[PDB]
Amino acid sequence: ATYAQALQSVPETQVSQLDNGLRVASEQSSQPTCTVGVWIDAGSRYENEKNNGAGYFVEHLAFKGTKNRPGSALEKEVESMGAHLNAYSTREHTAYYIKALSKDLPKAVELLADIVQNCSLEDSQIEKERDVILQELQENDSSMRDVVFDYLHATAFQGTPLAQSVEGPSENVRKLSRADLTEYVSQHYKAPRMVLAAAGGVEHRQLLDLAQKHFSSLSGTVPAFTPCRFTGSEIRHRDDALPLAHVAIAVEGPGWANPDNVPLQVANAIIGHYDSTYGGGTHMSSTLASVAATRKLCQSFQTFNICYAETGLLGAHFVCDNMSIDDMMFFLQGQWMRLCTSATESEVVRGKNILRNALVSHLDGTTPVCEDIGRSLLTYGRRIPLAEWESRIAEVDASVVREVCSKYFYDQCPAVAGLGPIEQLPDYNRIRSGMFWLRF
Amino acid sequence: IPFHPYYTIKDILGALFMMLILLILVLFSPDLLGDPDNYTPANPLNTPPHIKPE
Repeated sequence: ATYAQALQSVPETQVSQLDNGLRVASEQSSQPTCTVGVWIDAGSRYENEKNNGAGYFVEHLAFKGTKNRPGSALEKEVESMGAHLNAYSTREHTAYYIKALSKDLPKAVELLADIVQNCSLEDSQIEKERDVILQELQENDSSMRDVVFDYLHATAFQGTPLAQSVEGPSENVRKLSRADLTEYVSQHYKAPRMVLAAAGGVEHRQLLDLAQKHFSSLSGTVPAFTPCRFTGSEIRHRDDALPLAHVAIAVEGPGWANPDNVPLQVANAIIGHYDSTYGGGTHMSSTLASVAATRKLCQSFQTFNICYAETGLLGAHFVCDNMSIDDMMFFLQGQWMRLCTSATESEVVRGKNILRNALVSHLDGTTPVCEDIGRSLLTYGRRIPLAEWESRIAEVDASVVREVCSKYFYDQCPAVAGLGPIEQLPDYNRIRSGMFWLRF
Repeated sequence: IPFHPYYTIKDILGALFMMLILLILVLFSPDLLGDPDNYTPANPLNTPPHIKPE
């Protein structure tokens, strides 16, 4: 194959639906292991200030027992077959999945339906998980990146439910009752909002029969989603006891289904990423990475394209000592401007190659493919094939990158989060002025 | 706070207000703060009735 025949030879995601509206999607291989999961259109952005944290609490109680499998029994079953049960929650999505052997798919599927359908939500377990969730909140406080991105979401989407954190404030953790959680599950764990994905040695017809045997009870065939205003704003938490400062800056980027995402991702690949444990250092094609390695300006920087249904965070996060924040801002915004006005074809080619490599390398293993299927059916209503992603990347050039980075970056108000010894984090007006060029 | 955006613009506003007062003087009462006797050429023989500095 020539990577054009290899893309054309990738197995096809097969999608069906139950009468209740539960979608069933699978990518089959010849591997002897599979990943099967449920992805739900439920998150913190669906929570208000009183219920905020309920979804994380329900994820916490997910494996602690159902009416059929009390307490540890479920875990025992999973552990007794060599399978791995995992879960996660975001501001928009929730997922419960099993990594099992291909011959364990029936039981795995059964284990999932029970988990999403019949969680006990027992009050004793609710108190134990209350204690656990409080300790995990204090554990999350120690992670400067998690805090700085929660801050970025809180100031960018202030007044909206997208500013909410996934876990909610600790006061809600202490106040959430069983009635709160049962209401959350009854309003958000619905078949039309769920996707049963499976990647690996899984036949779609057999998975569909399993879903019709285990999920057909679910809601047949309503509060959901209001848009979230973006705000140019800054939140600076100064703690000079912290050794390194974290700075996250983002403009309003596109939502999930916007084609602008493909050129913008290309542009982010042009800026790239860095940390001080890199081989390439000063020789890196990314200008910011080479300046950061030559001057030791930062410990790391990453570009990001966070997407929600209708908006997102397009920007960069960097970590540096107190005396270099300013420099890190100057060279980062400059790169943004250099892309808006003078993108240049060869680095667009490099960024396109980086994006194709990221997309292909990410989908390695049954679990990434299962997540791709579930999250893709939630965000696009479809699994976009890699051949299509390649078609969209192939139609990117320096004119396209210049135009889209102009549309999203140039002369736009960013949202800014600073955490730590951030006295040298530039004043908001100085950053905002760094978002345009007078020469241009 | 950094000097540039805040006190450059504030100092520019202050300079414009100062220019307003100065130009009101120059264009509407040029001789308000001066003395008519300096429109008379110096006469070492005659002294002014009042000799005040500025």
